[PDB]
Amino acid sequence: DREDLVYQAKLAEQAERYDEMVESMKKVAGMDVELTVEERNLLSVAYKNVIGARRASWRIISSIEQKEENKGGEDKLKMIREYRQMVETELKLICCDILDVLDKHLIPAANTGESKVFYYKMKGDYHRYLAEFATGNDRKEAAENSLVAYKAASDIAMTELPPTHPIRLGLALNFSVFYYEILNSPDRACRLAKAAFDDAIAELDTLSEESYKDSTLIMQLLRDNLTLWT
Amino acid sequence: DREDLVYQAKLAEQAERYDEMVESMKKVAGMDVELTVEERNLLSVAYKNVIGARRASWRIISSIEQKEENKGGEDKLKMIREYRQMVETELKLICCDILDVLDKHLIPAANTGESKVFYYKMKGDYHRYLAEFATGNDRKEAAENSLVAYKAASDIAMTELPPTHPIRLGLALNFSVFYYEILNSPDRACRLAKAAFDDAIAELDTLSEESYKDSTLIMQLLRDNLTLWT
Amino acid sequence: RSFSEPF
Amino acid sequence: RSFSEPF
Repeated sequence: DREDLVYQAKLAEQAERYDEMVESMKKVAGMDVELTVEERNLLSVAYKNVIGARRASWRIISSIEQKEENKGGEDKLKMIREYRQMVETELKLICCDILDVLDKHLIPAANTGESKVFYYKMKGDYHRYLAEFATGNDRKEAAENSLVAYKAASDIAMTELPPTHPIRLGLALNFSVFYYEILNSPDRACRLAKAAFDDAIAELDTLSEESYKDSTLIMQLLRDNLTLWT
Repeated sequence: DREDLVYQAKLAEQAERYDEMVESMKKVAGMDVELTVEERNLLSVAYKNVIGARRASWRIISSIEQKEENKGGEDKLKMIREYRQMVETELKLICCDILDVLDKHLIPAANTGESKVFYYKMKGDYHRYLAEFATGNDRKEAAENSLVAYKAASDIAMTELPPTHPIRLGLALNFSVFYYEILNSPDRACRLAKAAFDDAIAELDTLSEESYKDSTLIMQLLRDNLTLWT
Repeated sequence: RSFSEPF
Repeated sequence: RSFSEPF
């Protein structure tokens, strides 16, 4: 059954039917056992494709909305805003879905440093995606929940993973984006990203055969952000 | 309302939410009036994206199925075939949906040579997509219905459109694919494609300012097929 | 694998 | 527009 679900998740991924990949991997998560690296990754890809489709839609519609505000077409504005809201409803439902799977199933069953950091960082990512479109109280609560999860992931990562580890780097990259895009803090975003990058450069001997390409790519992204932000 | 629906179809197209683009354009079609060129095109893009997603999934899953047949993994075969069937169900429902819109709404209200050819060719395309995965009786019935519609479109196109017209060329290209891929007739596919291409070359003075890039692209495809097929 | 009308 | 971890 667990192997069958993995197989079905992999078929859905090949067919680019990410909804189905999510349903298959959600059933694996629901077994209340430690996921393998492969399963963790399948689950995370599934949801990142599902949410990423709506985030890309959201950003297109919001830009359209911004163009129309500049020309004051209010009939158009009406429909664009109603359409945005609908996509926001979907983003909320999807984030709420994985955040429940994380809280119910994933985080309670996680018993390795690596998996705990991966799931807390995921929790940080999904609150952060809530925060991207949230205003008012919702934005504050999403930002606080994201911050808490990313600090929790950081606490474990600092003690349990080498600074070159791809999940630790991935956490640094996304938490720096969080400080930049949600907390509006370019200075803290830059420090976190720069620290993560310097700490890995200091310990390049910790680079693993399994993930040196993954580490190198994240370190290049940390650098691309720092470029973008300074 | 009709202008609003068009606008919503265009927002959905920008956001790449093709299901919604379909629902909006289906409501336009349901008004029982001649569609403009823009509306016809929006409707056809909407459904070609919706069906094209499942056709691309179908072809990936079928190739996976073919690999597995060559290695005889029967546990895997079970799941791949069940997954294919599900995608086939979706392809059937989607084709049936537009074929009903064509029969109920589009074709009865169509009163220009161009729109009649466009909708009959569309009917030919959607039966043909049914035929791609059909076996047995279903394949024969889809092939016959496709043939009838493409002959009907051809009859109107031969009398009403110049040989360079993009819908007439588009019809020739797809009907030639039909002869090739469904009727297994490379000789008839080649004749139809070659005839269409020669007739347009003979009358290049009929090329329209509005669609000479569209005609040129189709003529290049007619040539690319002839390359592929000889 | 034949080309049909694009969209 | 910042880059986050790819997938």
